[PDB]
Amino acid sequence: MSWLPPSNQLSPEARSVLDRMDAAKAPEFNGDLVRQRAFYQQFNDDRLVEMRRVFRTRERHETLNAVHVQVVEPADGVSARNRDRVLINVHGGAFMWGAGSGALVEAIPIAATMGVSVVTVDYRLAPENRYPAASEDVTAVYRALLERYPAANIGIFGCSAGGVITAQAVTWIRREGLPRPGAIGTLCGTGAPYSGDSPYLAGVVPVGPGVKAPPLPGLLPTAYMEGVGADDARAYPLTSDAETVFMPPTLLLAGGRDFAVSALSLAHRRLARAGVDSELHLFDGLPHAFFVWPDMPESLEAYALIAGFFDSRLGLTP
Amino acid sequence: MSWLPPSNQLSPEARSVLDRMDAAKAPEFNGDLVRQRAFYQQFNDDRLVEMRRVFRTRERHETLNAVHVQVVEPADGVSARNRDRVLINVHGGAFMWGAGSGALVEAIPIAATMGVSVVTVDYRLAPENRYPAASEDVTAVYRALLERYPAANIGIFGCSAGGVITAQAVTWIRREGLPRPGAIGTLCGTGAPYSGDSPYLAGVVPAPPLPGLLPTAYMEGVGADDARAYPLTSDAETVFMPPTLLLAGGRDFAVSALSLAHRRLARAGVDSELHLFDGLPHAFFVWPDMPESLEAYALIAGFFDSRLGLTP
Ligand SMILES: [Cl-]
Ligand SMILES: [Mg+2]
Ligand SMILES: [Mg+2]
Repeated sequence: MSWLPPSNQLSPEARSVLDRMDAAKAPEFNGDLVRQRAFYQQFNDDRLVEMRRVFRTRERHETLNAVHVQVVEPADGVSARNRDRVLINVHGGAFMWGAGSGALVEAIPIAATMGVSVVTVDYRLAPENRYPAASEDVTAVYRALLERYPAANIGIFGCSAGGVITAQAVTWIRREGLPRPGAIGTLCGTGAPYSGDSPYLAGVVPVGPGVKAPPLPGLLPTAYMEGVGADDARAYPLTSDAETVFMPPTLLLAGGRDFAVSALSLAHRRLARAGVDSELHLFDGLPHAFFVWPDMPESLEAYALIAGFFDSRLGLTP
Repeated sequence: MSWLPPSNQLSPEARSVLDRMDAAKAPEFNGDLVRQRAFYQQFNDDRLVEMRRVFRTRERHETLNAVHVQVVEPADGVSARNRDRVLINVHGGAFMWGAGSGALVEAIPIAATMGVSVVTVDYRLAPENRYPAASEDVTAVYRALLERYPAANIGIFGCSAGGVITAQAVTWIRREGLPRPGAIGTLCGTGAPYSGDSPYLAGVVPAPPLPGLLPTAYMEGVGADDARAYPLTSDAETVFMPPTLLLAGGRDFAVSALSLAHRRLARAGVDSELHLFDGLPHAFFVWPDMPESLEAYALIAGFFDSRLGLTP
């Protein structure tokens, strides 16, 4: 928030990115979905230009069990170590955009940094489609990849809305009776509402002098989730002791100034108490989804933590 | 943070503790160290009463290599799980107080929750003593414990100033040529200055830049370059750290330093774990009357239970 100086931990590069992130903030769209989607198409294309400058990858289109995916590989080839591994990426974009370039923006840095194949899923978006459409889509992709890869060697990750869907996909996979994935990354978001202090600090809910700050909702406000109960453990698994016990090893990663931080710190407590192997990282001073901007050492550092989590937690053998 | 509601994650018991914490806040002492020490003696005696009502432990005084300790155990004895393990506690208290009751306030909940022997160190305090006096004292106790316990089965933990001294003791043990401890807990502080956003949000600053050193008399005249004094800022010292638990309240001025320490340990390939308790301040877990404190004690116990060895 505005009274503070930039975190004194940030690289000069990051301080530059923060100025541009603030300057690049969306105008009010007033329900004009077409104008909103155009804005974020340009945003995602802009970050993809930055990704392609830093990383060397090759992308193919594929269809797996009637779901459209992009398969992103390092241009140098997958490492020997990762021959029998694969990651599924679930893009962010507020459950309403991010298809195509936003999906590549999340898949490219991980494919290149880990030296692994990343299958980024073109799941059904809101407002046209509702929960559990995205869960069904990611589970269909997962089901296809089990023909080629052991469950223990498959990771699933996503940023923001993609972190929410990654957690929801886990429960849908269990509902289908499939073996659970080897590990997941619930980045800047998980299967829980936003809670705690961080939504107030990040300015998602206004606070200050003369302001009667309201309580926070116990549901994600997106149309994708409208009408889904708090008590649906498959929709909100990190609030459910039962679905939390069944989670695979989980990475939770956020910027320090991300409205998601308080929810992820509580989710990590719950996973620890449930006996699940989880890891939490916070990058002080950085906002929600900071690692879609690759021109700072902090983003490369995040890609290394994501790669290192999967490299440690996923199985290797065919 | 006056414009914020209490974190909606907190138990009703925690919301009560928040009000008790505010009632218990120190007045301005204007550098009168005697009045300050008297206030914190009373503070620590008050938390000790709370600890004694919640947990059943026995405390013994011992001397190990000329350093005074209290040995804190569950009243009916250490668990079979922990027969070949011991923790060293290093108390907080701004490097100037916390001796005796402060030390028991950190040792009792962990001894009782884990079912383990906790040896809490009566280290030399500022301003009478300066760095590296406390590192020397903790290392002397560690040296004595190696007579009975494998290095891999010894943990060291402390809160606030004690978390700082824990990290500094690690480097001192290495300087002495001893085997490194099995695991440490750098709770609400580590071998690094307070940095990042959290000191501003916690309101321990009104904005100006932050210091690159710890401002305490204990550290006066120690350089930033002393990697033994500030190991979590040194790439070299960080690689040699043992498995580390970092834990703080979400509103603690230590949060940002610990998140960076955790990133540094991960990059260095050290096993580390971070937990943050949304809505709680610095050293929250000296107040045992809330589920969140019991939960913190269980994370501390779980970390040492997973990372310490079991061989005799
Ligand atoms: Cl962690
Ligand atoms: Mg663990
Ligand atoms: Mg690790």
